[PDB]
Amino acid sequence: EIVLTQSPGTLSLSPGERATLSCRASQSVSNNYLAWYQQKPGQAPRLLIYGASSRATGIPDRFSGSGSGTDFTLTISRLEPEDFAVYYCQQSARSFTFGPGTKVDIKRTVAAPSVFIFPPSDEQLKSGTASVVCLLNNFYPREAKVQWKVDNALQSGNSQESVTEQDSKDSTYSLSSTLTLSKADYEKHKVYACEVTHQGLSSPVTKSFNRGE
Amino acid sequence: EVQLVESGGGLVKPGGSLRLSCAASGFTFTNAWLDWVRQAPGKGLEWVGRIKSKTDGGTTDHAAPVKGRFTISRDDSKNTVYLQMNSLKIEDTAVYYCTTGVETYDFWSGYDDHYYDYYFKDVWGKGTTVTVSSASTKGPSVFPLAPSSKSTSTAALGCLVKDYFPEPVTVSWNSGALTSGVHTFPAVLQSSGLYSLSSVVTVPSSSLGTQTYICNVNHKPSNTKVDKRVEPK
Repeated sequence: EIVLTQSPGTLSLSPGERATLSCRASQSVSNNYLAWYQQKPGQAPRLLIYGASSRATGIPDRFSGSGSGTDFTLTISRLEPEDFAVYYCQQSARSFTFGPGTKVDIKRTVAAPSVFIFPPSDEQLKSGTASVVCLLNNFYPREAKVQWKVDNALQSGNSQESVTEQDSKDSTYSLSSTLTLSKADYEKHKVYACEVTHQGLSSPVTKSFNRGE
Repeated sequence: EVQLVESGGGLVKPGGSLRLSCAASGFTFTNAWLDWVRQAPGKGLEWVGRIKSKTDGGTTDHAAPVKGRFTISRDDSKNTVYLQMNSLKIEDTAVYYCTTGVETYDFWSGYDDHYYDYYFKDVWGKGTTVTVSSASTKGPSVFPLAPSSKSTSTAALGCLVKDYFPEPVTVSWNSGALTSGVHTFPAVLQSSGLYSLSSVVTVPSSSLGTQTYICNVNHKPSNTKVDKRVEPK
């Protein structure tokens, strides 16, 4: 069965720029089987292009499709603000599959995250558990990462994070990470730190606290 | 107007069963196929199955991950397609859409039927949500993320809305009067099967002794409503 791959994962462009999105098929397909979809948060997908190059009814002229064989391209001749969205290619030649999606986000200048660490609250400790939170605020582009250390030991498997959508005014992202510990483990150790990497930092950032100080 | 409406979603235990319906209006399935497509939280699109038009005999095809467990069928008298879902798995959790293509022909006057302008566009329902989980209903704890004038990077504060099931929770600040600097993050699903959501605000550090910040949390499934005043430590 045919696998569709898309590159890049995220394309960062300004309104008014030409966008070029790539779809590759793991087996060659005839053009009649290749389509492109757009999807915005909270909405069903919308067909843009079918048969590799035909516009669906009501789709603006700035969207076009090209390519053949194993290599297909969606072009947006001039990006409008409503075009920052996720784009999926799709094929019906062998079964029916989608590509993984390319997100088109708004390009802005690099902004380093501001980092904040929060110990478990006294209320949570009374309730019997312990969560440490690290906030990475208002950064661009999206590729900020965070790791946790407890008494200088890197943690694995006990953290979860999520990320906001791009801000409508300043075009930044924010990310929060939570380290989940048992209360006994939290009381067993002293130094809690999150280490943050991002291309806007002159050096990675550590925020830390000592339990009970 | 051509329209599709999904129904029949819900919360179901692993191993359980649901039957989704896709009701068409403004057209029938005599010459139109019907696809089911799903989207897991934060993930891409995945085709689930297709039933062909009545003209093509209503043949069905299903994606490998659901073969033998999910079955598409149609009640022609109702213009409705069903998705019978058995042996449900936690990875079947998703929004389920039905979708089809609508062809229209504008035939040229004075020519024969081989001459026409062809129009094509898709139609999708709004979706129905399927959640497969072993967890039982639980309201969240609302824990403060306390600021400090010595922890500036502005100051930051928040609420950790921890250990609830099912979705959703809503969070506002100061009864909706405060949105500047607010970030409310997507919920995460913990290894326990309970959800957790964080909401934060960045604020001036030099007014923490006189400004009030309250997060307003509502978890309707458990009738939990909690306002948590977040104070400096």
